[PDB]
Amino acid sequence: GDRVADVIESSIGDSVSRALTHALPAPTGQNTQVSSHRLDTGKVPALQAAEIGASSNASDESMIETRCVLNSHSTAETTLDSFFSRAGLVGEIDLPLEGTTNPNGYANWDIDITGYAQMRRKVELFTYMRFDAEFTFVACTPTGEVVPQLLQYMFVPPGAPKPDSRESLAWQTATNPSVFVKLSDPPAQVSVPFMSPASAYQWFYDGYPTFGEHKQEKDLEYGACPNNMMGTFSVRTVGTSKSKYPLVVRIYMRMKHVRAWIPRPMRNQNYLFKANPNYAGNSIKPTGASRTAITTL
Amino acid sequence: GDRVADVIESSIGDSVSRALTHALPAPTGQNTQVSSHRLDTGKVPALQAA
Amino acid sequence: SDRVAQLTIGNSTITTQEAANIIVGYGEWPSYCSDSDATAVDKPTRPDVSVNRFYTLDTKLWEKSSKGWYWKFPDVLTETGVFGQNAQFHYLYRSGFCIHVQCNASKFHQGALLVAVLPEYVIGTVAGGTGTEDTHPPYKQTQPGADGFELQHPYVLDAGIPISQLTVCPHQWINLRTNNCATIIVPYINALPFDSALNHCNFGLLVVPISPLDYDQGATPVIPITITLAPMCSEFAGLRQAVTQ
Amino acid sequence: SHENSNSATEGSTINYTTINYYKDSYAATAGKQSLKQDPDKFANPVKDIFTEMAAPLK
Amino acid sequence: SHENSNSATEGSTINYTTINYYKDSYAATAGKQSLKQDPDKFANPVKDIFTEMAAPLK
Amino acid sequence: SHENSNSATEGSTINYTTINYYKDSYAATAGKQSLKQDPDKFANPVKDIFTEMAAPLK
Ligand SMILES: CCO/N=C/c1ccc(OCC[C@@H](C)CCN2CCN(c3ccnc(N)c3)C2=O)cc1
Ligand code: NA
Repeated sequence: GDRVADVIESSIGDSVSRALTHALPAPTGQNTQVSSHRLDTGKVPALQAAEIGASSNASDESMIETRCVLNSHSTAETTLDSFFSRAGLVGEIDLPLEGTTNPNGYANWDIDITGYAQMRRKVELFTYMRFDAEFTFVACTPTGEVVPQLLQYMFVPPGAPKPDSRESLAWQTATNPSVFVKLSDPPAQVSVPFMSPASAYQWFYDGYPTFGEHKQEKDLEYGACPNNMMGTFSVRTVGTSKSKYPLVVRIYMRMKHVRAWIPRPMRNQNYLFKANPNYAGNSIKPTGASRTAITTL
Repeated sequence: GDRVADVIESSIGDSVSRALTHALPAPTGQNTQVSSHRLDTGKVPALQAA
Repeated sequence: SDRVAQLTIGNSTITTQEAANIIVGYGEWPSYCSDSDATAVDKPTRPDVSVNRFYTLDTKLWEKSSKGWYWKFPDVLTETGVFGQNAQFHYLYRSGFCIHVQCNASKFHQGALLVAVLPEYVIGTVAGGTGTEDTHPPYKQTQPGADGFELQHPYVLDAGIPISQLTVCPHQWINLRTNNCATIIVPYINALPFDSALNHCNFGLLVVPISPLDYDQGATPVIPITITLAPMCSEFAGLRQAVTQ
Repeated sequence: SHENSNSATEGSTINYTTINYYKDSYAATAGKQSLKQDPDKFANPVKDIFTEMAAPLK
Repeated sequence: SHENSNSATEGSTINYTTINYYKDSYAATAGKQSLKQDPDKFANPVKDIFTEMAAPLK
Repeated sequence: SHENSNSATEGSTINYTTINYYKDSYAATAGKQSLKQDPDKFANPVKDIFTEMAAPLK
């Protein structure tokens, strides 16, 4: 029971986050209303105080004399799904015959889509994103030729044994999901759910994954969030003897059922590494084009 | 006939010149009313902005 | 009547006679974690007044050549007062913040600071200049504590992103001819209901001059910028011994 | 279809119109999203809202 | 089908009978068009219409 | 579908929601199973059940 007044009247424990704004339906661009000449004192729409942190509330109607315009231009193509649900390249896996990389007929790719700038720059517009995804695998030789070869793709979640060879016992794939397909077949394609332990994936994590002294040698772990590490994608040619052909597997991703939070400035310096935002300090370039004078086009 | 909104709602053609003032009968000089001491804040008749 | 303001929380009161309203980040107020968003089962502790109060942590000097600074939250407070102690004794922490950046001058000085809050402010390095070296920022740069840290390349916010777009984040400007402070209220921002006040910095506070400070010889040249901040709705769970990192 | 509710948007403030042939809803199409918008959350997150006609600082 | 209205003929004076399996209507078949005609627009755009029996210039 | 009842789970204490295109039900999909559980069968198969608060041996 409670009796002292400050306890009865406190707000400690209020889980209802009060919201100063609410969404409205806006299937089309706003219309324009007729406006006429205004010659007033006291009324001043053109004057703002940008210091406040809000954007101007001035509209066409109050700055010039406007006609009526019934605007039926749609706002549909700028939704998150419209913008992101377009498959882009996010991974490439080589399975050469003669080589330095994966000459043993198998390969393990850590699921990380930050190795390609087009896709990466789009997702990094937001801090947190939650989505399902459709993955498509396009395979052929390095000339784009289609050969009669059978492949096996297997998803190895964190903790499952990563194959260490084309004949690894792990390919028995009794619980991991595997896909068997020919290069002659169309590109394999599957749906992937939102698998993070968190409520959303996050493209930026300003922190460390563990406790302790964060000395020089461990600084590569700054920004590492296991909540974003979904596992390994393993591929092999299905056989006990080496394949007769050199292969390449391109990985495409199409997000769907997207939600995103906290917009942020968009990358304006070339990307260097997957794991961080490092930029080349001797080549800091302006965000865009320049000119000779401010008084000349 | 008219149909576009800006035409229907325009004031083009208003021949009634709006007047901010009107005349009053004033056959004699104005009278003077009794007044007393006023010691107020906010009220300032003596100050103008020519 | 929007230029004047009083902020009272805990045993602390702030006044200002040249304010520019108040910004409530992403349009929502701080709140305690609900029973359905929560996952941890221990009953939390909500110290209230002893930790949700204003702490004045640091003062920087604004000079005609200053490049700008940043601080990390909740890092700036992990070693201060009762808030710091709870942050150290507990694994889980969550709270919001009321940030009040102060900077006053005279009607003859000029300059404008951009005060902004950027969630998950990951810092990058110049990569050995040539960009061929995968160097990483040291702990003192990612979590600078109360003293903050000075930006090396403000134009790209030391992270390869344009400061020109920083206004997409909750902000206010301190433009000397107009106001002498910025006030921003920030709710808890994360993909989890609670997290470590030690290993994770939810957002960074950036104070960057965009229009350089200027004044004529003879005017007071020492123009401080002071940082005061208050935790709001602080909650802690997962009790054990105190740990500093 | 009596399927599982395993989509990334189950319990969203925007309803979708999708197609699916599997028992797991995340396998469904992207469909159409709801056209609601809230610019103010970013363009005008002020505590005390100020009118257009008025002087923002009075 | 509750799809988008993105066909080149959305809001036409001739209704079509089409088939489609996608959320975008322009993906639909050509179908059948309405058999309305208006030759006069080209063959007889005169202000003051003249009868057949009469002498066109009187 | 009026098929044969030849599934391994015909007459189970858990009902399934499956798809099938053949006259034999075992050809059907795995579908969804019922989410009933009975831990006690293994974790607490005691004759005379003892409360939490009490002392298990009195
Ligand atoms: C036969 C079986 O076929 N299986 C296919 C298959 C396909 C995909 C798959 O998992 C896809 C995971 C992606 C949807 C999200 C990847 N994400 C999340 C955020 N993240 C980040 C965040 C921060 N920094 C970095 N560097 C990266 C990142 O890279 C699992 C299995
Ligand atoms: Na953490």
